[PDB]
Amino acid sequence: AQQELKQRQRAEIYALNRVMTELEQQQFDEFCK
Amino acid sequence: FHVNKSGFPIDSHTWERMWMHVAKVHPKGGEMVGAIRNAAFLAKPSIPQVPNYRLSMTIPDWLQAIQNYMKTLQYNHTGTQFFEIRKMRPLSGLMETAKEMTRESLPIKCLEAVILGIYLTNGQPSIERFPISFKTYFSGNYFHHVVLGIYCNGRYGSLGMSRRAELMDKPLTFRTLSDLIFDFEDSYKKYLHTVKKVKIGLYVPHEPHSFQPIEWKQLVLNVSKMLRADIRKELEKYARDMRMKIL
Ligand SMILES: *CC(=O)[C@H](Cc1ccccc1)NS(=O)(=O)c1ccc(C)cc1
Ligand SMILES: *CC(=O)[C@H](Cc1ccccc1)NS(=O)(=O)c1ccc(C)cc1
Repeated sequence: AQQELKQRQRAEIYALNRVMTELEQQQFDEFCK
Repeated sequence: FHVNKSGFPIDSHTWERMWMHVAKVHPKGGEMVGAIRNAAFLAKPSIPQVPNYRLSMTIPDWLQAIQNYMKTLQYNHTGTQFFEIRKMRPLSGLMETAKEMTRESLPIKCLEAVILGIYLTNGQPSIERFPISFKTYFSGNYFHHVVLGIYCNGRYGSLGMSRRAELMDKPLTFRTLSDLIFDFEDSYKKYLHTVKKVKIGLYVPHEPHSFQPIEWKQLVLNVSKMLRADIRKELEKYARDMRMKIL
């Protein structure tokens, strides 16, 4: 049942990527400030 | 910076080491690592369709479509680069990896963007493609970046992926290679990076079954000790050599 692992990992990767993007903007903003 | 040599799906050591790095750098990691990891259901993210060149597109239109495809893949902020790119692999095998990218649809960083740039611009022979690498200095550190230089109908441009909007794609509107390069340097000035070195590669052949490696550094020039009048010359001689299919 190997595809299902991809599809789930893709969904976790994009989930996580959302958060690190939002993190990196707060870091860069508070940098500037 | 870790890279995945396990392919897809990702094996357990490299998967856990991703959540490793993610929980340290995040001030509130672990609280959120669990929420993704342990969640019965997540939304299945949209799969962007890979663009195909249609006769109603200009070259600038196709170039924006490639760049928009990469932007939808998103820049990889996870800390774990998902597709291994061995720079000196034959072009043939790097193209295989680009196929992986479009068929697995995952975030990417700048190097992988360049490979996929090449893979999507094979098949339009009016476009020539060559990598531009930058070594830059900021706050006691050196950094390395790469983009796909583009040459078509007497105009230069680029494709790329960056965390910064001014260090990727550049429209097909620069009249010299130097104007392209000098735009990047001014863009880096916004982020207080000093450009120390610039490496220009060779045109990447349009044979997708070539087994030669990409040439990454036919021209290397130490822009730090040089004045713009002489950067331009050195860059202008080399661009013209590229066009006269000497180099
Ligand atoms: C704070 C900073 O470095 C940015 C740099 C920048 C980059 C690209 C184009 C313009 C400027 N300056 S800023 O974007 O104007 C800025 C952002 C956030 C704050 C709090 C101040 C300034
Ligand atoms: C090509 C790559 O991985 C870079 C990493 C890097 C490069 C320069 C400075 C910091 C990090 N791509 S990038 O993260 O998009 C990038 C970030 C910041 C700048 C100022 C340029 C490029």
